[PDB]
Amino acid sequence: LFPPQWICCDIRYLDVSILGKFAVVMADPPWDIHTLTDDEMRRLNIPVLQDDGFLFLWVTGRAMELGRECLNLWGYERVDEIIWVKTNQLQRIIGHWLNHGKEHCLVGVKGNPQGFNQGLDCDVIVAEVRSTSHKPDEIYGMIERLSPGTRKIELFGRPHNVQPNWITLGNQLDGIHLLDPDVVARFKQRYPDGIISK
Amino acid sequence: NDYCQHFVDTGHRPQNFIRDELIRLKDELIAKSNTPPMYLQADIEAFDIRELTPKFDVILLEPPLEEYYRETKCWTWDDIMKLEIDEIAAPRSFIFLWCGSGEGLDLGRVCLRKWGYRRCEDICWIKTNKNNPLDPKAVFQRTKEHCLMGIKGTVDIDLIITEEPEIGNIEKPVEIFHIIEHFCLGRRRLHLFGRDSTIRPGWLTVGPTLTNSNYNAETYASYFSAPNSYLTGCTE
Ligand SMILES: CNc1cc(N2CCC[C@@](O)(CNC(=O)c3ccc(CN4CCC(C)CC4)cc3)C2)ncn1
Ligand SMILES: [Mg+2]
Ligand SMILES: [Mg+2]
Ligand SMILES: [Mg+2]
Ligand SMILES: [Mg+2]
Repeated sequence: LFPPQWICCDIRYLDVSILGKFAVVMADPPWDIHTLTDDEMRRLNIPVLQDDGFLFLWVTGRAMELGRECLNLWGYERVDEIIWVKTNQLQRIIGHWLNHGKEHCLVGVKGNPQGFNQGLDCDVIVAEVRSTSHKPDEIYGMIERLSPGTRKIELFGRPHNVQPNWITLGNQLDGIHLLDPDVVARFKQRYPDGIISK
Repeated sequence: NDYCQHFVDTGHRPQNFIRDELIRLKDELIAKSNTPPMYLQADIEAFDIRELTPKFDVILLEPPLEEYYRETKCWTWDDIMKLEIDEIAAPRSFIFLWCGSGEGLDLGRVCLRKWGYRRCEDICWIKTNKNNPLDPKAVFQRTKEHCLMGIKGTVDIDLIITEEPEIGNIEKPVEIFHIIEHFCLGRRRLHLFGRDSTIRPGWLTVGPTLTNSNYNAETYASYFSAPNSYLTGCTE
């Protein structure tokens, strides 16, 4: 359970029913802006992943609107929106009309989550831009304080995103690495030969 | 390092720790081009918006939301969505809609679409708390407000950082006017739900709490009749 787990896969075709239920879902999708088409995004089997809990959905450009669509489509209500203010190592700030100083993360809720620590953190992140397309590590702290110890799943993560209590899905991860006994069982039953295709 | 952990430890919001050519010509040409301030007391709920002519190049829309009075007439998004904004917007024009930080982030986007705009920017007003270290649905402590920019028809960053105003003070940062003005979108600029305290050269202010009016549609239109009809507001 607790240590990092991941699955190299195409999230369009993985049968995520084998993974169980999660208290938090995070997704950093490759939106078709300026890649997954809008219809592929809509059809992701997000709804099987949670009964009660929160989704964190990174958005940019016209995905600020499309991501709201998917959010409601998948059965969530948007109840918050986090912005990461991007700075340099000296704590200064680093889509025509305006230059962009921030990235947006929608926060959706599904069901009636209980036992979460709402209101410990504020809705702003100030953190240094490390690598291009590298999300700030503070989000995992906010998410852990919000729901400590619970199961979490990240979609479209990269190898640097693997964290304890998290399962990371992405098409540039190194193989399959699963340790939760229930997951390992249902993965073997669904994929006896270790291949993920249709 | 981790300013979110630091905010949990001390109560200093992460934005407290943000630090810090010549776009002065723009602002000087704005000033030479600006019309005199015009303003009109009007109960916008009961007011036929079509009497505000000519069509506007820019609309700043600042409805008084209940969330602005937490510990202190409020407009709901129901009221706001029913404004006939499309009837006064020029066929190419821009809107800036203050949406708060709750459901307005969604309902203000429905408004923009209803009035025929597409959202091109999301301007965040990030409020620091250096001088003083929840909604039921909230997951996090809300320390910002959003002003959505919309465009219909065919310099600056999208962040404003200021100290959080005192309780009961509903003013938005005057920085929003510089962002709008720096665009040079045209000279017909309308501020709906402005106040005595927001009246400004280059702008027609309309709101219920204004104590005086000087608006005259013919006088106002004379500011933009030939040869002045298409100036950006950033020329001689
Ligand atoms: C075809 N189906 C796929 C596709 C797929 N991916 C496609 C290939 C890369 C992938 O593997 C790793 N994700 C990224 O690199 C990635 C990185 C950055 C961003 C944008 N961010 C926005 C928010 C900000 C905090 C950070 C910037 C978006 C994605 C994901 N993974 C599984 N199935
Ligand atoms: Mg933009
Ligand atoms: Mg990192
Ligand atoms: Mg924070
Ligand atoms: Mg200026």
